[PDB]
Amino acid sequence: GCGELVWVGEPLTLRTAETITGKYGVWMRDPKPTYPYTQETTWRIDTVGKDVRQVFEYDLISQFMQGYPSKVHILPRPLESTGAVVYSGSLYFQGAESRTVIRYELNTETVKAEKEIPGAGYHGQFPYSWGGYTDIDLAVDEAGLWVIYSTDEAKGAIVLSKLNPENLELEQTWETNIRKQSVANAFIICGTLYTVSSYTSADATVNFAYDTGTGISKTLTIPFKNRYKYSSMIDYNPLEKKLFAWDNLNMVTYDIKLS
Ligand SMILES: [Ca+2]
Ligand code: NA
Repeated sequence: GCGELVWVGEPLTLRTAETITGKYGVWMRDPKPTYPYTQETTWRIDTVGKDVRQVFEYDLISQFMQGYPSKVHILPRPLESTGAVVYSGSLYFQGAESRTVIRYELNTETVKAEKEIPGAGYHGQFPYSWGGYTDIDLAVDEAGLWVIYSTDEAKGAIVLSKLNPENLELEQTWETNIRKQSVANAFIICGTLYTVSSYTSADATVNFAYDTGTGISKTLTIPFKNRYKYSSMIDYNPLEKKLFAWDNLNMVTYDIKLS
């Protein structure tokens, strides 16, 4: 069932990167797995550097946690930052030094669609507060695929658009009043965008909400712990109903509760 976020659990570390290449990154599972993948399949991208192309794929959670990848994909174009997601068999990622979102079908290693996010800032215009070229952040929730960004028209306030997952068309767009550069990251649960106050503090909070169904913005004070003091990626997985994050080399997951 769906509801408002009311609680976040303690971060649990599932894997720790062993080199500086993985100081920041993105790891994820597919909330709508398709053959040959399952809900155990995990993908990991270590995103430090300027030619990020390697995507580590693990058939089993045990392999993700303790072993080597079962497959490495080499993306056909370098990827930007930590905002990518996997949805219904495709990796959705942002091309380096662009506002282009790319749909890369994992089982065939084929680019199926590319879309400029209209008006979106990129490459350090509207990052989250830590920087990292985090201008464009994809998200999956119970209703499918979204993108979080900003524009000059929005004066840097978070904008979110629902995306067609097949062709990347924008279906609907909402504008919040939350300065994107003022929050550490964001994610969407049940159609509500939530933000995190700090990427360094052990005593951060989920501090704002914007409900796309009602247009209402709220403040919140839900505790959120950055166990390792540098969270570069915070996303929601609607199948597991958990937050997935990357915090200073560590791939972590948080339980949640909804009303
Ligand atoms: Ca996010
Ligand atoms: Na994302």
